[PDB]
Amino acid sequence: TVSLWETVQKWREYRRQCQRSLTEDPPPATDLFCNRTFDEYACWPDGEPGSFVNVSCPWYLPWASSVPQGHVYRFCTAEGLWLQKDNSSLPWRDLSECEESSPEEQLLFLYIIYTVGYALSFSALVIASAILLGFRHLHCTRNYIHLNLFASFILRALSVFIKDAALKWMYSTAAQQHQWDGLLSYQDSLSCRLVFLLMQYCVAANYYWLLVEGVYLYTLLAFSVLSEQWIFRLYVSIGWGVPLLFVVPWGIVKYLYEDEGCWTRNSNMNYWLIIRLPILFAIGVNFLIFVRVICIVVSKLKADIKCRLAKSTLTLIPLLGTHEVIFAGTLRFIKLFTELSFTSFQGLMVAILYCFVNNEVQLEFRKSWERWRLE
Amino acid sequence: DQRNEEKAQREANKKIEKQLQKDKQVYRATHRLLLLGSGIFETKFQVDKVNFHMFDVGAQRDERRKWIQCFNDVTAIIFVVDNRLQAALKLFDSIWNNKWLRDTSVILFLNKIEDYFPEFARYTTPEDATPEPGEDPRVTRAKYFIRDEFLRISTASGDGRHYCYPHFTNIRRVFNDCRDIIQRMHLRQYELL
Amino acid sequence: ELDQLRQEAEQLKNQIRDARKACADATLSQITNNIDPVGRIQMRTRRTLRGHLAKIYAMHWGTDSRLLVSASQDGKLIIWDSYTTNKVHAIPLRSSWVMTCAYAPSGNYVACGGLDNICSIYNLKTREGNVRVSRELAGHTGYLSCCRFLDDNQIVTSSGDTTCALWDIETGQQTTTFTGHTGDVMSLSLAPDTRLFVSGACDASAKLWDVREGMCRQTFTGHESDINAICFFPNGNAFATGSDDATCRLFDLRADQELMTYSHDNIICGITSVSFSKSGRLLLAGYDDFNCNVWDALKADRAGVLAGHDNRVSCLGVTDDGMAVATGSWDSFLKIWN
Amino acid sequence: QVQLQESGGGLVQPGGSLRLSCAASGFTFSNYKMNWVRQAPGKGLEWVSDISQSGASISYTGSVKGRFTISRDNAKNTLYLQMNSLKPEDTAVYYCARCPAPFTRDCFDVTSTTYAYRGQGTQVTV
Amino acid sequence: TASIAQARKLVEQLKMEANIDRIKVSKAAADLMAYCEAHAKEDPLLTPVPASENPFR
Ligand SMILES: Cc1cc(-n2nc3c(c2-n2ccn(-c4ccc5c(cnn5C)c4F)c2=O)[C@H](C)N(C(=O)c2cc4cc([C@H]5CCOC(C)(C)C5)ccc4n2[C@@]2(c4noc(=O)[nH]4)C[C@@H]2C)CC3)cc(C)c1F
Ligand SMILES: CC(C)CCC[C@@H](C)[C@H]1CC[C@H]2[C@@H]3CC=C4C[C@@H](O)CC[C@]4(C)[C@H]3CC[C@]12C
Ligand SMILES: CC(C)CCC[C@@H](C)[C@H]1CC[C@H]2[C@@H]3CC=C4C[C@@H](O)CC[C@]4(C)[C@H]3CC[C@]12C
Ligand SMILES: CC(C)CCC[C@@H](C)[C@H]1CC[C@H]2[C@@H]3CC=C4C[C@@H](O)CC[C@]4(C)[C@H]3CC[C@]12C
Ligand SMILES: CC(C)CCC[C@@H](C)[C@H]1CC[C@H]2[C@@H]3CC=C4C[C@@H](O)CC[C@]4(C)[C@H]3CC[C@]12C
Ligand SMILES: CC(C)CCC[C@@H](C)[C@H]1CC[C@H]2[C@@H]3CC=C4C[C@@H](O)CC[C@]4(C)[C@H]3CC[C@]12C
Ligand SMILES: CC(C)(C)Nc1cnc2cc(Cl)c(Cl)cc2n1
Repeated sequence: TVSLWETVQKWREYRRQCQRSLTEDPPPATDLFCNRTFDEYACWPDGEPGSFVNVSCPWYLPWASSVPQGHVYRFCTAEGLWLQKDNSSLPWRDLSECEESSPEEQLLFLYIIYTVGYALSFSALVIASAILLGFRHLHCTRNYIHLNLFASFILRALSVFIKDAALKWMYSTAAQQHQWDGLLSYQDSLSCRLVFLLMQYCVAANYYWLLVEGVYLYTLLAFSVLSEQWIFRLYVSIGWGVPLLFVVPWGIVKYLYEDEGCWTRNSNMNYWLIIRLPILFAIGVNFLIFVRVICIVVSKLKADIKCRLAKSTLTLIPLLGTHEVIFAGTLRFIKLFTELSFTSFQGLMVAILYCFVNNEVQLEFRKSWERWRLE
Repeated sequence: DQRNEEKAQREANKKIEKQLQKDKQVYRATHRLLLLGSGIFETKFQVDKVNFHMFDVGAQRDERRKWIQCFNDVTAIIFVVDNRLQAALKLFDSIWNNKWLRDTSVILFLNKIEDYFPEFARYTTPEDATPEPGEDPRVTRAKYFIRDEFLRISTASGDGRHYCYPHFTNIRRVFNDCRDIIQRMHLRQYELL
Repeated sequence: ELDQLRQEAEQLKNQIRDARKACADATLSQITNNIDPVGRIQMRTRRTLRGHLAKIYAMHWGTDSRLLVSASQDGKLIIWDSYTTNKVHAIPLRSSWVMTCAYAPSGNYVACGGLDNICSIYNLKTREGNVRVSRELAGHTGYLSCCRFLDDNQIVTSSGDTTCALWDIETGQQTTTFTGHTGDVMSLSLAPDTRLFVSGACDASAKLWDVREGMCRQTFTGHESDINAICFFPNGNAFATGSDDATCRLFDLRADQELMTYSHDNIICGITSVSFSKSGRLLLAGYDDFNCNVWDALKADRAGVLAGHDNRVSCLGVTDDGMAVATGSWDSFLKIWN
Repeated sequence: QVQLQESGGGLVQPGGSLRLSCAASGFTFSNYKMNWVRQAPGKGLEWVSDISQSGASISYTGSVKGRFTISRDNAKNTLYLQMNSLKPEDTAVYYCARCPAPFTRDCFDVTSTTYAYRGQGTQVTV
Repeated sequence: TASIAQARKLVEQLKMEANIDRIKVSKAAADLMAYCEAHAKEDPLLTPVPASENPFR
């Protein structure tokens, strides 16, 4: 329903509304009145002596939807001041009317699922990168693109891990307190927006490196022998640079036209497309390349077939991100679980299929074991 | 001192790398072919903007087992068949089962009976392929028997590492077979075959 | 007169076998059993020479143990500086299928050859410009398999026409021809004194030749398959050979027969290159099993293994001072071992 | 020294039988594939039949299929070629040839340039 | 004919090499022993040199 992030944002608008209301509230006559102030919970206007001050409960509360009709009360003494009960502590306030959903609590199973998937993918991809950079017999354009895709997947996993750890730490620091001043400082700082932009760039780079791998396979199959050094640099630029051609413009547009909520709230649906359209285009081109490669494999086998074609399809699906074409408000439950579960394990599947079970890497491993036997 | 000559040697090495990289560009795009059926002839022909550089040996001694080891990295070996047919069949068998030619596909071209091959009496025309228009059924049966006698050798211990592409007599067919071989090799690198 | 002539030839072969056996009362292994073995000899790839585009089939070390030349089927004759890995020359070849390369003892010249039947010799002095094709040695009807410079003036080349030839570089004409071999001659090695050389052919026979007389004085038939490599022992009185029968054999120019055999049960692959060390105690042999085995020339046991190459090892050369060993292979890389 | 000593031959009536045996020496018989080739007058050498290292693979030309059978005895280093139903055209100098390298399946021993690992041949007249 | 001419030439050549002098195998093996033992101490391959003077580090 509503998280602590959205609750805190709504707290910002509630504070702004309270300040505006208190500034626009006409000054009272009979100056023996309390001083209007905000107690970080609800808007309190001038207090009439010897009377309770009643206002509606805050709408930013996560549980406000369950009991919107509740009210919060604060008593004013006959002297014209709030009931402090002492010179040091806060004045008395009756807020028991509303006490009793967050996404991080009602989706624990899926959270653990894709956290484990991303950790396993990170470990497998680090091991695969170490293997491919250590054997030195595997150094080739195909393996260079594989290493770049592995690095992109590693960056995506790191973006997920840093996000989860930051949210966990910030929620732990936000436990049983509601002043959130550090949260004001961080959300009003440019560092949060820079981290968000970096994570979006990492996701876009992973998608476009899947695209680059698909394009490289298509060129190896459908096109003649090209210039290796130039095409490798072109693929590197497409994987790493082309994402900057839409993620950076998306961030610039969001800063210039929204500038609020650390780019979290779309609120337009147009600024979401200016970064999603490249991703959807990459997914579509990957699906087309996948179909073309499957057609080529079918032609090769037709020149019994079901098992080989099925194995080829299951090997090629993780490499090109084919599940994204079927992944791309009403029963978003199952779709969200399927998308996250396949995305988290996509890196692990790619690493396994192209390092651990690849016959060239396995042959290199047997060669190294033979060398060790000779030692 | 040592630094000046070291820098000069490094600059010479850098120029050597610069030349070798362009020569690698032109080498990889060129598909080497071996023709069998100076001491070697070279015929350059181009189809669809890719260059095929076929080799035909000239003054060479008939013991080919040694010098043919240089052609283990060619794109394909072109086999031309002109009884001479049995000798050509055994030559193709030797090429197919060669230790260093197991990774090289063979492009087969077939040309020009019953008493030399007793199994021709029981042979039947295959149904998976159709004859050219105007061909007599007996001629089709004979030519397909000749093709299948090579193919049965090709399907023995093939292991999918290399394939035979028979043809009846072209340059366009050579280009198509080379493209098919390259595609199969690339798919095998991706473990899709 | 063919049948009785064949019988006479067989009878003299039997007589030569009897004469050789009259000297084989004690084998090399029996007399060398008392040797303390060298043991497990470690060797590491100090430098990996990269830059070749196709497989590497031939290599030759320089007399200064600094410059080495390598030949590749891509059409290159690259000269390598071993200490710094920086290439000095990258000679283009008019024939792609080069199968041999030789480096002059003074270093002023370099040679190559292959299926073209021309043994092209390229000058390295370069008085005016860059490297140039100084002389082309045509006349063979086989394929240039091996060549080694006696000096800047004369060279000995082997070919697939079952004959070896001595060439005068200045005139470009053959000085003498060695027509005794009946199979494809694959490798030749010059003696340290350059007075004699021995060549192995595809007839499983090794013949010793004299460069001055052009006449075959000795023949060795101890192998069971075609000889692919041959190299003199550093004393000049013996030579080891390598053949596809997965056995290395050592022959002596005085005993006129095989001294010892270097074979193993698990080795079922042919030998492509053989070379002795500075002392001659270590026999390094290239093998078709992606690896190189270091053999003790006296104990006849594997003292070490050079398994660093990922393809067939085709050429193998030891420095004249024995400092290091460069190993060439079809993986387009050269590895320096010491 | 590798040497092949073929035995048996001479004159045989058409349709009869004749057994060819060659004494192999100078190499390990069991590890090399060996085959028979013949050179009829007026024509070059032609391969006849081959047998694998252990005898698992056997093949013949169509001109001698069924009529000719090949066999090897690794015990005493001998190769055999039994001939049945000898046609008049079967007359030729029968040569036994050896695979140049052990454990290899290919053969290049039909060469007319005096292949080294091939016997002197025994004349067979039908 | 050429067939008998080549055989005659080979037979004459193998006549000539039959009468060459021969040396006992054991003494030749001892000679290789002496050469190897004398040159063992200066062989960088049998006895690896320290990295301080090895040009290939
Ligand atoms: C369990 C679970 C939860 C979700 N889910 N649904 C939502 C949210 C999450 N969510 C994401 C992380 N957690 C979370 C919270 C507490 C936790 C843990 C683990 N331990 N603890 C105590 C934890 F994992 C969380 O609840 C957030 C609160 N939201 C946002 O609009 C939101 C906040 C936000 C913050 C940063 C950066 C900018 C730079 O600085 C930073 C501090 C790093 C923030 C970057 C992107 C962000 N968006 C977006 C988003 N993202 O996902 C989405 O669907 N829209 C759309 C924009 C790209 C409402 C919907 C989804 C799945 C599939 C799931 F299984
Ligand atoms: C935990 C995170 C930060 C690790 C990041 C790993 C990535 C970004 C880095 C680390 C090592 C890098 C590799 C080092 C060497 C090469 C050779 C180059 O010719 C192709 C790219 C490639 C393969 C690099 C790709 C990017 C790379 C894989
Ligand atoms: C996402 C954050 C952490 C920044 C990390 C971006 C990294 C992964 C990207 C951006 C710049 C990229 C480098 C740019 C230049 C090259 C040349 C290329 O031939 C080899 C890889 C290499 C070295 C790239 C490796 C990957 C790279 C380092
Ligand atoms: C996150 C940031 C750092 C990514 C930066 C984009 C990088 C990876 C890409 C985008 C454009 C690419 C450059 C495009 C052109 C060339 C010419 C080439 O001969 C040298 C490399 C060089 C200079 C490329 C290096 C890598 C490059 C800079
Ligand atoms: C979207 C992904 C995850 C699902 C798998 C894609 C499937 C539905 C598509 C992609 C490529 C397609 C194949 C492409 C080629 C042919 C040739 C046609 O004459 C028979 C069916 C066959 C073999 C298609 C079957 C369906 C196919 C395999
Ligand atoms: C969603 C991803 C991860 C898995 C997709 C599974 C399905 C859609 C894929 C995987 C294997 C594919 C099958 C592989 C083999 C053939 C042979 C083809 O001639 C008919 C279709 C058929 C039967 C394919 C149908 C689609 C298929 C079943
Ligand atoms: C399990 C594994 C992928 C190794 N092998 C096969 C083979 N044949 C198959 C046929 C069908 Cl129809 C399906 Cl669904 C899966 C199949 N898996």
